[PDB]
Amino acid sequence: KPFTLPILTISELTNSRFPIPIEQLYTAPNENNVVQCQNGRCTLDGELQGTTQLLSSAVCSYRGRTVANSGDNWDQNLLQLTYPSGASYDPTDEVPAPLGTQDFRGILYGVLTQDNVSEGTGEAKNAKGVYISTTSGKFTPKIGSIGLHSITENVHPNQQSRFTPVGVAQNENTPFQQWVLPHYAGALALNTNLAPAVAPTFPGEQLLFFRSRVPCVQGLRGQDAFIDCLLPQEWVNHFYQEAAPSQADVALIRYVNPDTGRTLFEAKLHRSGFITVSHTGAYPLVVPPNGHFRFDSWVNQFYSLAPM
Amino acid sequence: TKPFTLPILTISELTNSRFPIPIEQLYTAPNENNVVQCQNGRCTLDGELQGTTQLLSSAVCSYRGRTVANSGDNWDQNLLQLTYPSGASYDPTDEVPAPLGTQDFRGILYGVLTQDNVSEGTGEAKNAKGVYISTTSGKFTPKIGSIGLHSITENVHPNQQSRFTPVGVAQNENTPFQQWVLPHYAGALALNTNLAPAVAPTFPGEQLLFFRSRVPCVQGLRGQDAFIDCLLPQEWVNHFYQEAAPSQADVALIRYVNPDTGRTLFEAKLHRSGFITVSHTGAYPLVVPPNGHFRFDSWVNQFYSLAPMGT
Repeated sequence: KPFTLPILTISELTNSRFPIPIEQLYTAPNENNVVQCQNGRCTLDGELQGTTQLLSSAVCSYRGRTVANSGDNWDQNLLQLTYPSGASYDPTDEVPAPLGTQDFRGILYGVLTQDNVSEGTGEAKNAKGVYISTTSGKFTPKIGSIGLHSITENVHPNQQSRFTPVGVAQNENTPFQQWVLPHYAGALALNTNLAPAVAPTFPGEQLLFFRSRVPCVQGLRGQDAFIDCLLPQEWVNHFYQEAAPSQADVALIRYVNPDTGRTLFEAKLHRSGFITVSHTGAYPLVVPPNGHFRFDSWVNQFYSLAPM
Repeated sequence: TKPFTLPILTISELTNSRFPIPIEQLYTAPNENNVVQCQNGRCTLDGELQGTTQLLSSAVCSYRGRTVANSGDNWDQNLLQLTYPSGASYDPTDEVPAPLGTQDFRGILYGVLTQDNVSEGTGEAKNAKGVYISTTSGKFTPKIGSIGLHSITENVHPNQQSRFTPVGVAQNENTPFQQWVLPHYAGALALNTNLAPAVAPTFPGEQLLFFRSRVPCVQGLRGQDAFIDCLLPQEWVNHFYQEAAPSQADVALIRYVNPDTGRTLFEAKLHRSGFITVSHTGAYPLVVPPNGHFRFDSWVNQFYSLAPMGT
């Protein structure tokens, strides 16, 4: 089977690390960042890695049964997890955490829904705003449990519950750090089964990211909470479907404008599932709204890209 | 010609095209008094999107735009002046029922509005505003470019770029959730336009097969499920869009196969307009093996008699 990319414009792509559209392509040097996100990880021949699964609707979502955590002034309840599919989760599963688990340090914000309540109970009484913080000693998804900090109304214990992600938050002592992995089993345990860290090795090259702005419900005034993924969800899903054998270490890809039939820039798509471009410095790319990446040809790691 | 194909995905690898949550089960039932005319998850087998259908799950029942104050109103205290959910500017003269992804059911949609970021010291989730978007409000006019926001938790700022992220539905004392009743997209101002057509299983012994999810319900339906049923999962819509394989007949025969046994569990008709029928009578939730999936078999005569779906 020949390798292909889906034909999708920038506005037709979903971030693989949070359920929101891709807004731009962005390149920057790694500097002191370890680029080792666990969602949106997939090889060109269709092998999913890290905590990656197929559904955008499962990314940073959680499902399970609540249990009371009385006396704890942050996490008043815990969530006993399953997979987002509803299937049973066990810590012995060869994954860093249940598939779709957040892969950034900090506070994830969203809404927990539980047992339905009568109409007369009031407006959105089965909707509880919650913070899921990785700096909490209760953030241990690998061992099947996470802490829920309710903002207003009490979360009920012993109810089948779904967490729907909305954005991130930054409070006075919990910075949002997109390139720092959570301790999936808590601070006393090492992470397991990780998709590897990625970096450019060819001189003059940098990683290219698919960038989104994630809503931020507390903090980052006059700033944007960026979440940067290595592959859009659509690319992950396409490689998984196709499972086309990789013919070389690198797929040469070009961003084309079908309205003009011209190539705007080119990039190297590595077999392990990330992109490099020829550029030095932090830079937001100008892409035409109707443009798209296309597979050009198989090359090796030594291919010298036209400066972008 | 280019062969028609389905993506190879199990029941737990499918997304509802009418609400951004996974498909939970396959479900068949007679239409009865329901008019099946949903506007999200509508696509022909040869890849023509219809109604309010677009490609992103993150856009389904999502809204974007700018808030305006709506004074003197205890229900909609603010309005949202809409763009497309992509952020592209919206023109009411666009040949759409409403901006792509607009809710396609009557009742209350609940979610969170997020706006300009606030300082850390402002407090917890202060830039997260719980809102009801009701279709029975006279302010529900997405075709015209504006919808009403009913605040429940936290104050909505007027005059700010805003995103609405859907969480679930709600039913209050006088607003039932009716998944098969289309909203008035232009409220009281104009008749609905540009609609994807209604669907009915006219064939003897056949019923629609739905991709079913339970939508979270934040008010009402105690001891009941808020179901949202779609005609195609989002991944099928997107596949047909990508492939654009020419339809060779009115009906494609499809089979639900277990790869582990090789056996066909049941067969179904996948109609060129983008919906499925099965040979069964009565409301029935299907039990499929976790590893099973639909596959395209062949183009068949329009009068092809399906092997009974069975239980």
